Amino acid sequence: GRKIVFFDIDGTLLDEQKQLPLSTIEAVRRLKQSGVYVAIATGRAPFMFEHVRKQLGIDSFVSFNGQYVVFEGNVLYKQPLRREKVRALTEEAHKNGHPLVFMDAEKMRASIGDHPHIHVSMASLKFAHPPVDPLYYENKDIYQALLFCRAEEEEPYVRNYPEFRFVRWHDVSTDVLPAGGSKAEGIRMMIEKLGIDKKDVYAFGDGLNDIEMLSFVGTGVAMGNAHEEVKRVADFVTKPVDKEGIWYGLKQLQLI
Repeated sequence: GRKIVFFDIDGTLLDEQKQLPLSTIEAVRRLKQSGVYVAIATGRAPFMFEHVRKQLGIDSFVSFNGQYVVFEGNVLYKQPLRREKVRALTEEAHKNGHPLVFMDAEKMRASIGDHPHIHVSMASLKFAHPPVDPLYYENKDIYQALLFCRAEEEEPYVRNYPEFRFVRWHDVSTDVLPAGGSKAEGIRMMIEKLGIDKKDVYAFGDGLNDIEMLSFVGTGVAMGNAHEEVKRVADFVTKPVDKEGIWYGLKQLQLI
């Protein structure tokens, strides 16, 4: 039956300079005219990789690690954080002078404007300080939050919010994620809607966060310099994104 390939963004579709390789555009091209379905599965927020979708013409994807799945321009599945819990977190973070940034499918908003930790960390991502809206979560679907505090301070948050998971990405900022959910469960929901079968699914990843995915699909492709534990669970290890990794891999796999 029909075959489908899921790509993640960092180190996979985009290179180290965050540019789109010429050979990847070719790859996706050949893949489409060949009848193979192309999609994306990432931990990123939709608005964070809109340019990639526009460039490759991809409108089906698993985002927020499976908490927001879109099939051909439409929302197939969505599981935002529990409103009550986002509030409690906000109020608790506020009491501690720790700011938060709320992310929904379209944008981000800070609970505190012009804050030093948001500036430095967000700038490391090459982003300006998000506009300030302390009550943005009240009538919006918040799929994720950014907690701006040091590690020596996350203890209470981690302790008081077991339904959440914390993954630090900067000295003064950590991702606040939902416990339930995964790219694999997102990838699963889509192949069911597409009538595709596990064995007919392929996936390219680069980070620790892709293990669950590479493990679940019929053919998981790890990449050149991906973490050793990512290659371990992979069914195939291709070259780095820097060396036509997507193209070469798709070739070896006889997909193009």
